[PDB]
Amino acid sequence: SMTSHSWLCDGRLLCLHDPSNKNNWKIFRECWKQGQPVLVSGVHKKLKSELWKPEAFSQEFGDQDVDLVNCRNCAIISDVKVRDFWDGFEIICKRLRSEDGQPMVLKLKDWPPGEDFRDMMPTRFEDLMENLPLPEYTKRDGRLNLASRLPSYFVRPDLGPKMYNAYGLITAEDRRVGTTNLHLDVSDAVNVMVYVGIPIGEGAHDEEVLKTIDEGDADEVTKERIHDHKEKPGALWHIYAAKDAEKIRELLRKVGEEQGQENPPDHDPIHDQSWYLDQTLRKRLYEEYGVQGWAIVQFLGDAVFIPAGAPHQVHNLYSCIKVAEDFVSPEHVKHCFRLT
Ligand SMILES: O=C(O)c1ccncc1
Ligand SMILES: [Cl-]
Ligand SMILES: [Cl-]
Ligand SMILES: [Cl-]
Ligand SMILES: [Cl-]
Ligand SMILES: [Mn+2]
Repeated sequence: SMTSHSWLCDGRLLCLHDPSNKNNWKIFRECWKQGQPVLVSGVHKKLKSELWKPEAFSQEFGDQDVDLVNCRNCAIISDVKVRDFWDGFEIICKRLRSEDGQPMVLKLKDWPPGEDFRDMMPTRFEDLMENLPLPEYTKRDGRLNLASRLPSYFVRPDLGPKMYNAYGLITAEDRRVGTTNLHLDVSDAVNVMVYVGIPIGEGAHDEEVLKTIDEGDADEVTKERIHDHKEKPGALWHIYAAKDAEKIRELLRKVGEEQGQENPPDHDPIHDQSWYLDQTLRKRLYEEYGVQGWAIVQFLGDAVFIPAGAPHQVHNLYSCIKVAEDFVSPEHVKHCFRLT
């Protein structure tokens, strides 16, 4: 039967089932006030699916100049055409290659650039903004979005949305690597998976995806979404409570020292955005510091709600297109205040 919601992460994570249910807020707000992330499924079914394909982005915008990042080693690939990224999104043998002759796992950096998303893509913008879940929190003018309502004593988010476009990580070695390293944001965000590209060429990569999710510490209810409903999984997230950030900094300072980094006792390994917590570091965080995370698999059409100040990392399993809107909820407004 259709239900309003379910739980993932053994009851620690709310999953809302209907993105346009006008009563979602009553369930949402109790979980959110406690600083938990929230998942809303089914957003893809509300969108104009033809607007969110990699072929359309290449055809319409292929001639713009951009930089990419090699996810395996962090190297910048400078001043290439945005078609060089998109045409290899799903066809492996079209990807830029590294010195070793392997097809590279790439991230498109800052595209569309800064705040130009609405000017460059006004139909996409309309399609996203009209279908975001919890609209009183997430729309630019929502009754519970304080973004446009706060003085300069608060850090206000840039006008979005932001696009996050990147290939999936492939091999056993890539299991220890991030699409996006551990970092925190001073605003709230809703991040929506609008497209998951399962490749072809080396299209027999189904089994390393299960070992990544398994070793990623994903729950049994989450593994059932693959094997029973055949939903497409895009990315593996780890998110931590805002209250645990300083314990995460102490660990990463200790591990820096152990690896002979030379860093002042004050420097911020979260703000550096230089760490991905692999199974070894996540186990050590739990055991030595008492800190437990939420391991979240974002499928096509899942919306991930990210509490302000909450450290998070993402590991794309397959090539992903996602779009995120920043907002400022009353529940978390402390995290963007500039005093005390
Ligand atoms: O690459 C992502 O998916 C991402 C980047 C930054 N914050 C959240 C998610
Ligand atoms: Cl558009
Ligand atoms: Cl709402
Ligand atoms: Cl990063
Ligand atoms: Cl908080
Ligand atoms: Mn982020």
